[PDB]
Amino acid sequence: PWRSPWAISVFAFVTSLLGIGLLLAVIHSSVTRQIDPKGCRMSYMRPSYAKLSDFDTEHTRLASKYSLYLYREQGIDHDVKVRGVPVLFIPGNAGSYKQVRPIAAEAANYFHDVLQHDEAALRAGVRSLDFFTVDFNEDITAFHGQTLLDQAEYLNEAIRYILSLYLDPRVSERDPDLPDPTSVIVLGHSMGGIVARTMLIMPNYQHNSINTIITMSAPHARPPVSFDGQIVQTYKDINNYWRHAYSQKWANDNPLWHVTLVSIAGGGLDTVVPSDYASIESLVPDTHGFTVFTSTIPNVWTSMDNQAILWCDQFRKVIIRALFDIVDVHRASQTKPRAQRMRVFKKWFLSGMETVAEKIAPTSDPTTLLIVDDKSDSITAEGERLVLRELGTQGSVRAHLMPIPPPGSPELKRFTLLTDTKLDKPGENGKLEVMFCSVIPSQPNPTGPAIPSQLDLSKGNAGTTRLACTNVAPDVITLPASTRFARFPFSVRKEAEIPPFSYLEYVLDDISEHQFVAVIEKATIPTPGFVIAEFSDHSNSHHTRHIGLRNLLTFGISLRLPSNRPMMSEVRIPSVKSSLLAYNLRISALECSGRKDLFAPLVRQYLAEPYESKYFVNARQAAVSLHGVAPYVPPPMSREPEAEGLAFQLWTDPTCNSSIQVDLTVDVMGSLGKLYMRYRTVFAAFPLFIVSLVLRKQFQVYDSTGSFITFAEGLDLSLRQSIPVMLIVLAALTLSTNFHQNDLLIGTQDPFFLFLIPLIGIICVGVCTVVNYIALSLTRLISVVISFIGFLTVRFGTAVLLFLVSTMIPYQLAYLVACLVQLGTLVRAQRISSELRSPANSNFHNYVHSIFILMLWILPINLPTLVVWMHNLSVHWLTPFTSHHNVFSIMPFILLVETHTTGQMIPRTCCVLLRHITSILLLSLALYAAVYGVSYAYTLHQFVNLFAFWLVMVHSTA
Amino acid sequence: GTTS
Ligand SMILES: *NCCOP(=O)(O)OC[C@H]1O[C@H](O[C@@H]2[C@@H](OC[C@H]3O[C@H](O[C@H]4[C@H](O)[C@@H](N)[C@@H](O[C@@H]5[C@@H](O)[C@H](O)[C@@H](O)[C@@H](O)[C@H]5OP(=O)(O)OC[C@@H](COCCCCCCCCCCCCCCCCCC)OC(=O)CCCCCCCCCCCCCCCCC)O[C@@H]4CO)[C@@H](OP(=O)(O)OCCN)[C@@H](O)[C@@H]3O)O[C@H](CO)[C@@H](O)[C@@H]2O)[C@@H](O[C@H]2O[C@H](CO)[C@@H](O)[C@H](O)[C@@H]2O)[C@@H](O)[C@@H]1O
Ligand SMILES: CC(C)CCC[C@@H](C)[C@H]1CC[C@H]2[C@@H]3CC=C4C[C@@H](O)CC[C@]4(C)[C@H]3CC[C@]12C
Ligand SMILES: CCCCCCCCCCCCCCCC(=O)O
Repeated sequence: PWRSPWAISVFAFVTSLLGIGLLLAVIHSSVTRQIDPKGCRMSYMRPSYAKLSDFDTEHTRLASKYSLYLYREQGIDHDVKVRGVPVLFIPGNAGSYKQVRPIAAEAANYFHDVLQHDEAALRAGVRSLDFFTVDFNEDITAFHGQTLLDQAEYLNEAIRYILSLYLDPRVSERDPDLPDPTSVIVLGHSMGGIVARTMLIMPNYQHNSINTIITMSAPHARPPVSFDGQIVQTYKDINNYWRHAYSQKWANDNPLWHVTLVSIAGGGLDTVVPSDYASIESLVPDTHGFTVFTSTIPNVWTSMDNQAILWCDQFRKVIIRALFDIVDVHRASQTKPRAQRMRVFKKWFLSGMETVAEKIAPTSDPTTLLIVDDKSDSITAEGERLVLRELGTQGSVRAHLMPIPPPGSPELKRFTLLTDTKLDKPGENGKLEVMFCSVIPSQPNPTGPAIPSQLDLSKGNAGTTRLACTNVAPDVITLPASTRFARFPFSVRKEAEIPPFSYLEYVLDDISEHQFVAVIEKATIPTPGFVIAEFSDHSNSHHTRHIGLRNLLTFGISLRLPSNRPMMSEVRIPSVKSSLLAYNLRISALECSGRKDLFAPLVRQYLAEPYESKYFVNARQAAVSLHGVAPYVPPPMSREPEAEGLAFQLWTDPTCNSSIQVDLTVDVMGSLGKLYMRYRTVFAAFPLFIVSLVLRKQFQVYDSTGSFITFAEGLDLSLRQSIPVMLIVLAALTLSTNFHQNDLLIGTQDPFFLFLIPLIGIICVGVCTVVNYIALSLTRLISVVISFIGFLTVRFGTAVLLFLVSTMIPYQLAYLVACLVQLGTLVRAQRISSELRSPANSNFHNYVHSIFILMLWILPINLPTLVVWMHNLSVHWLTPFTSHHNVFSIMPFILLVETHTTGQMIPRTCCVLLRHITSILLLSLALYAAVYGVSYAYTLHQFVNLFAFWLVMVHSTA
Repeated sequence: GTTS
């Protein structure tokens, strides 16, 4: 019986309805659930660009296509001359050279306002930053690999030209005793950072010409999409280059020994590049770089888009300060040595509470000699926390000396100080100064003059105890201010910004060589401000909840930290590692009894790797979403069991004497929406798994009964046996020193995430049904247009295609034209089948429609190369094409489409061997699309080309 | 500024 192409089974319609339903739920809850606060302040400037037009085709062939600019900021740069450290900004996928605007303008203003007067800073080798930016014509870099290589080659030549600029007296005004620059600092955005890494492997790279790469939201670990084979190969090249170079034991054999790479990720608000791909932990050792999120950068504390990471005001200031702390024009490479650069980057980008954080004060030179009476009024008893409700009660400079406990106790102990008042730098009279004091011997022990050491007379008694004291300002941790009028760690309005808190955290072994911690209260009149300092035991402050993921997802975890709690408490859940699961954190009300608390509770949700910390000021209700173990990225490196999973750091007022409750439960819809960044690229490949299994069932029934069933009927027959079985095979495949372990299927071998295979399968069933109905609608619509033209008329009245591809037409244009000719054949087939309604006309229509669906699901992979080619034609760039690859990638489709235009139906199918070859080919295509589809989506075109050649063979046999 |  004639079965309509539009008819669908109830079983296949319900399954497709769930697939579309689960797609909407994932998409909807990825834009509404667990969304981070937006806290970027817009930045304004006066932009200007000087085109370096002497950098032309004599220097590089690509200079007819690309351009180089020097940023000049109005009010600062009054001429196009280079007077400082050269910095190169690389824009990303379809980015603009005019995106350096914010960061280049802040660098121009900061040197004008502050540094150019700081005479010590210039004497230390600090000059202005010359920001060069490159115009790539908004190239689609993430979708074409030859574009990436061209950009890297152009930029190596551009660095040669930039460094040549500093030799010309007519263009460079610099001190005559300075060395000539031999390096450029590279700041790359998105694909821009990837080009920077590629720049170091290209043949025309000049050695030692890049030593500092800072990338903003760059996918270092993995290509964003794998539609081009050259992108995948270049990622393999650069990732292998970093891994091999840093795996060398002798630094002379390490080409990247002097290179530091810092990767900054926008976070959860970045929906263009997954922040999971920014992790360089599998590429760069901690001595040479790190991955940091903008939510952990002090005085930024916000997540950002892919675009806002450049113009955000807070982050702009932070990055310019970090860049100005590394430059050194006294060295030919215009930066400090590698270790000093790493220390500065850690200071400016990291929270300071990491394990890699370095403490300066404990072993630093003493900066102040303090005189205190022997009456021990200042010296307090051990085990008492120092609480200063107000500053300046007495009206004179005071010293509070806290004795450091002896290290005899086996338990680990920490000294923690929290204040909302800015701590004085050495040699500065402010409101408050904290310093580590060591007792000076009564006997005149031989020592230096202590000329930097200043005096502070506070005794006025015979004792006059002498103390040599080191200011702890170098090691101050800046914490967002958690007052009870604060909602976010940031403030979009600069006027409403609360001055942040100051935090000190020391292990007792670090400061055991000292005798006291001196909190010098310099205020005289009573001024607002609190200081809490105490020593705490690791047992009392740190809690670990060893609860499995199943129990955590079922019941959640609840803690009741006690009232005796130290000011700072940590709660670690080692089983919270996945980036795909989102939680909800609740902190109980601090019932401060009889008094208001000194500050509101502050929570730091953080991960050991990558450096991804999030702050919740006035914490009561926090959305806990983390960037942990992501699906397709290389596996995390070995770590201590004390740094695994998720930890919460809690600061509360300890004087309230009220216990606090911490609850953590799972957010099901937020967890569901976490899947969109991670699995959006599955849908260029994995729906071919469903289509190939449907075409397998259509050909099976045809070869056995002679009837080519509709795509919907084939889908209904496949959902009963074939598709469920092959999803079980995918699950079994997942369960069965390599950095490409997580590149196939779901990318997660973890058996917990096996439900993702049925989830993706059902969503792709729904998507295939919808695309089928779209193709049917398009066929009917074109047929209606043709019939309408016919009625308007009535009432009112070859073998050359091979030559085209070999010369100038890329096979993607030919493929699009083949798809259009196939649509025309489909329209004729449908019209004929409606006119005649023969069983032979239904077979041809169904067969042509299925082949059209197969072609249409490969078209997405080929379209990105078409736009690149059209763009290059617009710019007048011509790219030669290898005739062997173009011809062999398009002839099977050309021949199939021609055969269909002749109207010939596929011959029905030693004969059983030809019958089984079609089944085997379609099964292999389904399995290959499922397994290698995400990472090698460019090979699907070739595989489907092979299947089309097989169909042409079967057509030829009869 | 003059531009954002
Ligand atoms: N003052 C200082 C500052 O400044 P400004 O900026 O002004 O300010 C700010 C702002 O902002 C905004 O606005 C903005 C502005 O602008 C201006 C600018 O402009 C430009 O620039 C630009 C450029 O041009 C562009 N291009 C962009 O770029 C970028 C770059 O930059 C980077 O780097 C990169 O990275 C990227 O990002 C880029 O972008 P794009 O390009 O767009 O990209 C993105 C995308 C891409 O891709 C797409 C596509 C892909 C794929 C596709 C392909 C293929 C496939 C398919 C095919 C087809 C098929 C069919 C057939 C077959 C059938 C079937 C079978 O990407 C994305 O999106 C990603 C994703 C995608 C999608 C996905 C899909 C998938 C699906 C699936 C799903 C499923 C799921 C599953 C699950 C489950 C599992 C289980 O951007 C930039 C910007 O910046 C320039 O200018 P010039 O030069 O002039 O240029 C011109 C031209 N246009 C510069 O200069 C400037 O600046 O404004 C405008 C207006 O006017 C606008 O538009 C913009 O936007 C606003 O605001 C905002 O902001 C921010 C954002 O932005 C935030 O934050 C805030 O809040 C707001 O909202 C305003 O207002 C402001 O003012
Ligand atoms: C994945 C799910 C949501 C499918 C959504 C696609 C839409 C366009 C589909 C779903 C069911 C379809 C209908 C099912 C069957 C018929 C009978 C046929 O004689 C005419 C078309 C008609 C009336 C279809 C029109 C298009 C339709 C409404
Ligand atoms: C058929 C399409 C579905 C599968 C592909 C999913 C597309 C995801 C988009 C990722 C590419 C984003 C382009 C910018 C990349 C960058 O700036 O680095």
